[PDB]
Amino acid sequence: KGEAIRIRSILRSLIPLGDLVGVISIAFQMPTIAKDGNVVEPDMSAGF
Amino acid sequence: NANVVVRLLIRRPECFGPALRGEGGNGLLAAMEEAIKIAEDPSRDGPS
Amino acid sequence: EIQFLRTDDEVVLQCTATIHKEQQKLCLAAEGFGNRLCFLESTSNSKNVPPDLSICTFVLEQSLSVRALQEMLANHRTLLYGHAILLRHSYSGMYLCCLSTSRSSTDKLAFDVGLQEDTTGEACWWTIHPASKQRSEGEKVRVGDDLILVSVSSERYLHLSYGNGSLHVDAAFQQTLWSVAPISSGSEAAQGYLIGGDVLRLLHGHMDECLTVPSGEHGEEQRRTVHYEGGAVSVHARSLWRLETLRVAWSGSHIRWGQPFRLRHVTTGKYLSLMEDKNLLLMDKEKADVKSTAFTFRSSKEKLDVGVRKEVDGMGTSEIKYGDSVCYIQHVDTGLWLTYQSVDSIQRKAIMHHEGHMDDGISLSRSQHEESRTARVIWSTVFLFNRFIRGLDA
Amino acid sequence: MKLSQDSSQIELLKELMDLQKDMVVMLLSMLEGNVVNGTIGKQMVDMLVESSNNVEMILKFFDMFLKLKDLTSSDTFKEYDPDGKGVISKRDFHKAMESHKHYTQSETEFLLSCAETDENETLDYEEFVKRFHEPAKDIGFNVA
Amino acid sequence: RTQTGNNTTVNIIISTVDYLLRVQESISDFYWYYSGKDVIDEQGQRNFS
Repeated sequence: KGEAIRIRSILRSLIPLGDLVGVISIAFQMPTIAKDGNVVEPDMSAGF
Repeated sequence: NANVVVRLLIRRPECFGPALRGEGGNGLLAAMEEAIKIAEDPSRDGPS
Repeated sequence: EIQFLRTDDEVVLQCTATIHKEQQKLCLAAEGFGNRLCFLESTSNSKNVPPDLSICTFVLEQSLSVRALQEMLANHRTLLYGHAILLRHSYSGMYLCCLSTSRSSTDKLAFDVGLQEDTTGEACWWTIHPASKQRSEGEKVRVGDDLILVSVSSERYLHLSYGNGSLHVDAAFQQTLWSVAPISSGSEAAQGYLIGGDVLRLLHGHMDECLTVPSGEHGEEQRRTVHYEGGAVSVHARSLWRLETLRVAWSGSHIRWGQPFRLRHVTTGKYLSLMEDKNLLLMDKEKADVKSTAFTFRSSKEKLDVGVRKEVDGMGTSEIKYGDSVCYIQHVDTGLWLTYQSVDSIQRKAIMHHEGHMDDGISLSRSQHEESRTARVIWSTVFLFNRFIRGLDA
Repeated sequence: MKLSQDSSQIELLKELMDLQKDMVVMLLSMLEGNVVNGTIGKQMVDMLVESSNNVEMILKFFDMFLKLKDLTSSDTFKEYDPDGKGVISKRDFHKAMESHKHYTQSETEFLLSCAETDENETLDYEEFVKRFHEPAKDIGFNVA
Repeated sequence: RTQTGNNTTVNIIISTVDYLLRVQESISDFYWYYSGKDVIDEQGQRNFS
């Protein structure tokens, strides 16, 4: 269907594939156990 | 519904944001990298 | 009464700019040979710089309704709003389309607008939309109106890129008003009569000497001079001259007595003009001024003029006839008449004189479309090859 | 051309022809009280020449049934179909089409397609004519 | 057509033909929709009616 084909063309024009690949390439931070014995939590409402 | 929504979204390109301006836009990847930097910086993420 | 845009009528797409707080009038242009990319040519500076409307004129082949055209794509009509149109570039014969390629200039979503040989694809077709709120989809399309065109394939409006220092035509989501100006009507045109933009040869007298520049000797210093030459010179690109009117709108109208125009040498790209010392000299587009370049025809050698008359906004009466009619060349302001120096293949100099001869009458012969297109190709190729050679030498 | 071929669209076809009759009635109320060389007549002639092809096709469509009634009234039709029940074979109908010699192959095949037949490959001319000829009569008179 | 007494006059005659133009545009579009299909469904038939 030409309508759907051109919709996909518009979507690809709006979003390059490289940006999507790079966003997945970005990694987030590991909550880590501390010296005392407590695992420090980065915010769930802040950050990746 | 999807066709109408995407036509309105592309007719008003300003809905996308500063990343997807198309004119002088750093891109989605750069936008999320600068947003991560905002997240580490307290003054730029928080009300301060 | 009111004229309406119809199919097979030759028009130009017109847009206006706002550069440094003034309205600059820019026509859409594209060259068939070489690159297909479209550009804009200034028409506001018509007095200082001649606009080249030859590559700017366009012809509308078909105006189908949207869904009927969709059924086409799955498998003189008056223009109506909400109809995708097929625009064919008059000179090249190719069709305006959305190239889907981007120069990565100021917008990654934008697609360059060029010319496509084949008619297939939604890029060739362009829907017309009423930019004026008085106009509604389904109303008749006026000849004088502002229209916004949307690409059927890319759904991107025909846009003017203010962002770049050099204005560019582009396919973007942003709108721009385009005004359509009728250049000529094919059906209304009558055979054998002079029209605007036609390529013709200024053959003189029974001796059949045509007004021409010297033979190609790789020297513009020789080529700029003009003279009367006869013989085999008749069938060559040198003898071809093209008539361009000062008036942009309805430029394809029938040419009448006493109407100023600009005679252009198609091969050299230079315009016929006059020096202050009363001699004819070819001289460049950029520095070709309106007063010197302009010439007019008169029915008789009789000196008194027709004065000032009303310019019709249409095809007009067909006065000048190819062959039968005898024309006299005269300057627009100085009123000097084109004369031969009577210097004794013939190589008689073309001179300008206060009174002139008794025998200064000239006839006109229509040039074949094939030869005209070939001469334009020759000029557009020699220019590119000259700049190439200059770059290699540098 | 489309509704006539299908047997299930005869009611919509009749509604359409009633609409055709009404529009022609309005077009005649246009001309009521018109002088010679009137602007009204000039404009309607311009309208007709603008819509020339559709007018031609409509006129041919009407003329098919106008000639069909005459062919049915003709005696050669009775000599091909002597019986009173009037269920002529499609084969005999086609040979009658070309025996009439006023009907070209295109008109013959169009009438074949528009004609409705039972499992016996046979059609009834009485049903055919009452379905098509009588509706066309008054609209064709209005156009004339 | 002309309300001579009233300060403002409205052309019901023109508005009627405007509505007729819109309805004929809709009918033509609905025809173009049912152009591809071999047979018209009962829904489309009632809409046509």
